[PDB]
Amino acid sequence: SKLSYTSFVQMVEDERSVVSEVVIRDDGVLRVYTKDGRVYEVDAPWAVNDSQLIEKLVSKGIKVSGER
Amino acid sequence: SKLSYTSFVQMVEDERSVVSEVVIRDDGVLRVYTKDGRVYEVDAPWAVNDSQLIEKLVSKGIKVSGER
Amino acid sequence: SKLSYTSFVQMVEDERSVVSEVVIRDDGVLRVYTKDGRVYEVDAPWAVNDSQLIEKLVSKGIKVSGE
Amino acid sequence: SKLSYTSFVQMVEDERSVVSEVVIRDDGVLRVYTKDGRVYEVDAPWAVNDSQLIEKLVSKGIKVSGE
Amino acid sequence: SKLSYTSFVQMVEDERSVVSEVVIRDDGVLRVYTKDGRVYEVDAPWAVNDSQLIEKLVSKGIKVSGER
Amino acid sequence: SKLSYTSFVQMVEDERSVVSEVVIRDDGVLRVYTKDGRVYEVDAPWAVNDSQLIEKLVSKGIKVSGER
Repeated sequence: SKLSYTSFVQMVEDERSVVSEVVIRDDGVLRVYTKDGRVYEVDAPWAVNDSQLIEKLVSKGIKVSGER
Repeated sequence: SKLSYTSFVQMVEDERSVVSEVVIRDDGVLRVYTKDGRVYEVDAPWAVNDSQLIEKLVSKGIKVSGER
Repeated sequence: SKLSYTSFVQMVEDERSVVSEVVIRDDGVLRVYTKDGRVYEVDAPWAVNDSQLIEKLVSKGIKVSGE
Repeated sequence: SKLSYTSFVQMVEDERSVVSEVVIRDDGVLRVYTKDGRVYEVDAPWAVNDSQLIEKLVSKGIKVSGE
Repeated sequence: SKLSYTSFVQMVEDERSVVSEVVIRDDGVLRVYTKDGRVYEVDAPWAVNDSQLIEKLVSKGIKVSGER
Repeated sequence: SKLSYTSFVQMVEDERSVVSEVVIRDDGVLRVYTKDGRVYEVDAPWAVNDSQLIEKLVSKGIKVSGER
């Protein structure tokens, strides 16, 4: 399902965050997996080198995986 | 309607911001929507790299998405 | 053989880290050697030229090199 | 046998956690069982009645109980 | 060496933080070890149940150990 | 000099705070020092539990220490 960048950040920040995995594709799309078994596509080429976002995901224990 | 990046940035940082949505297109054009039903086009191929900008948008709850 | 960036960072941070050595390839695939003799590949282009990661590895006693 | 609170939390967070079960004693010593058959004691009185820790353990599939 | 609570927090927050270990004693004293091989005593009974401080130390990779 | 906890709290939260140091004694007395060379005693056995207070002090760079 298409998911906006804002809504993606909203999901990450949720105190009961449902985000299990973020796959950072080399084409600038993030595939975002939830603990309830959904997957979303976020078109966000700016995110792929955003170290602040990445270490935030990691610190939350969200699985971060590159893809090519 | 045409809008300079310079003006866009101030529209964003304005506490009374009229901005409701920003689409960052891969051709370097930003489509900027306002609360009052206007849409603007901003030519700014550098905007994908303006981390301060995009985090700022999301922090204010503005809908940000990428397009291609 | 594939290892997530998250699990990589956890392994680096571990109080008893099993990480021996990391090679940061220009293509953004890290090769990660562990003390148990295993080797992993971490797809993480954001890690290339990440000074903070490099300093972290060095500070943990992990051997780090590039190409 | 002694395990730091930091290493305990790392083990709980690990993408491939080896933690099977935690017993939160009233005296603030946690007993931590790992899948490799080891048992650790974590001196952490702050963990008693820590709802956030309890929810975290449960969410990671780790068995948690008190006395 | 005696170390104030403020100075302790100062050491934790240092971007090149020299703190390696904090032992939280049941008597309300923190023993604080540095990477350069010093040890400090911080009289701070309020710290021992401060979950915000504790998870902050843990998130930094500082070794946190209870003592009795 | 005698000082109520009520007044102490406002002295702390004051943006023009005169407070330079606070000693939290285990007998429940706070010794409060000001920039102009005054010292006050505050009877407040609950102060060791006022997390908002102590973090506030440290965030403003006030020297906080425990005594016994």
